[PDB]
Amino acid sequence: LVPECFITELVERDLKEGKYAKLVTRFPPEPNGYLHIGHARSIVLNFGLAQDYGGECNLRFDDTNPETEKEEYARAIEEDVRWLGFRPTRVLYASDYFETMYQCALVLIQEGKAYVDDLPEEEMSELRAQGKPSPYRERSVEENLELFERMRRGEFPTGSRVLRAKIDPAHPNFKLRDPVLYRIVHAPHYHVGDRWVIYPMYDFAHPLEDFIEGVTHSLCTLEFENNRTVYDWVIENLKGKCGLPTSPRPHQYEFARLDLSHTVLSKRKLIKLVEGGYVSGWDDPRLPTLRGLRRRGVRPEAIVEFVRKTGISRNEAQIEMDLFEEVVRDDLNPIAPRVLGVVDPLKVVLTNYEGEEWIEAPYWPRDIPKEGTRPLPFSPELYIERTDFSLNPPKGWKRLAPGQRVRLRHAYVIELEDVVEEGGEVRLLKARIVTLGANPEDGVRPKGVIHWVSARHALPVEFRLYGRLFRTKDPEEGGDFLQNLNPEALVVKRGFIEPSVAQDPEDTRYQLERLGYFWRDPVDSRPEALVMNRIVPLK
Ligand SMILES: [Cl-]
Ligand SMILES: [Cl-]
Ligand SMILES: [Cl-]
Ligand SMILES: [Cl-]
Repeated sequence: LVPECFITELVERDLKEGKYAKLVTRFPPEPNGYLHIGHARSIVLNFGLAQDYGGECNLRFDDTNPETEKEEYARAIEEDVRWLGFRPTRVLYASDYFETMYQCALVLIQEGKAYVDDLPEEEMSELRAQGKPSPYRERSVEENLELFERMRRGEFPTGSRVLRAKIDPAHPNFKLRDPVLYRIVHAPHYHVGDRWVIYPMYDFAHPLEDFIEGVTHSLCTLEFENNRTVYDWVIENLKGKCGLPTSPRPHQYEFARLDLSHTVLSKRKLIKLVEGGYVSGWDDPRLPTLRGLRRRGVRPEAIVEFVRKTGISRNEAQIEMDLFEEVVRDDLNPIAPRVLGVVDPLKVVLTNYEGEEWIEAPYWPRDIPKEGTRPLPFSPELYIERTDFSLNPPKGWKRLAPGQRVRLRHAYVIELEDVVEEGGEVRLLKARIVTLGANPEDGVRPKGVIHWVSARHALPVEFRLYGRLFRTKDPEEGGDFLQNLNPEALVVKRGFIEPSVAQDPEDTRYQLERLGYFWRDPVDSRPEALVMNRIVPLK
């Protein structure tokens, strides 16, 4: 479930040489937000690798920051992983490892390898900048334990003091100039309540949670390539202590962040969109949250395929939204039954037809190896798209117009008799059936086929037409990102659909001919007042 990549090569070489008995990976998101389509890459990579190689993968909540983290985000994270179809071997919480990380810390302090620092942020980084040592650096092992302990009791306030690793303040690598191991927050944790007041930094917690769980390959994105030298440091200096293995050890590997055109994934901006009412909420289908894509109608299978199709590499190349949209169409093609709806309704009267009939109509075209039919009703009163009639039609006009006849899909051929106007625009069409299952006798075929419904049987529907969220490929770095929003991101139209849809399961996903793929919005739709999101348009 992962194409051969630079990683798949390296896992095989390790397993085959018995460096690790099993592959163990993890997906380790912070529970402070909802997952987007980017996180899908890490999900499929890390979980697929497990099943691909009969290994294990931990769903771990890297919950080291009490300010922002909430249990509902961790509920949601698991809902979104399981929804893409992956079965965590284990669901863990880094926070449940805090006692071990703390004890590890004590060991670093004992061994003259950490120290407590009183200087505030600004001065601390201006000294790093100068490669100078904090004056507090060379404190006695004793002094450090005593103050760390006071830190733990909560005697000092938020920010006031940290523990740093003593590596080298003048070090060629800036990340190694005594990085902060522990900070102070007087704030409760959603998982571990009010127990903790010192909390570890990412660069300390991650390797340790890695190590504790016996992760073998730790896969993360290229942002953390610079964080490798500190990761190694934690493991090497703590291996064999506090119940930890002496061997084997986890090793980090970086792959390329996904970057999707006409979309943004930077949490900061996503927050602006939501709180700004640019978007309705986090599961709004305009969003590339996994929440919103589920609601939009995209099948998890489409997302996993997309991720597998784009592959895994160091190719920072931004992916084009065409591509994603095309994998969705592709995914829906063989399983979305085809029906008729109208989105811009224009009424047509037939003067030479009376009564009703019901036409047997196939859900599936010649290409699809699925048979299946439905009763489709016809009457003297219909709606068509306003967009499929014209008084002044262009050269290649394949649709209805004052001379030109047209094929109602799965039914008769019609021609314009009369146009009825009001307010300088077109209000109704009077037309004439010519042809059911047969060409026109006189041989002048209709140049094209249009969809329709009987005004006499059609159900009303609120269609939500979702476009791409931005008109520019690179809103993320383009500068004015809100001035690049697409005003057609959502177009709400009130239309009609053939009544057959009422006898379907509510998660049925349709293609409405000549419009795109659609399904009932799972939140709002009610059978007595249908609401239908467009999943993706046609090509
Ligand atoms: Cl090693
Ligand atoms: Cl009648
Ligand atoms: Cl066909
Ligand atoms: Cl037809």
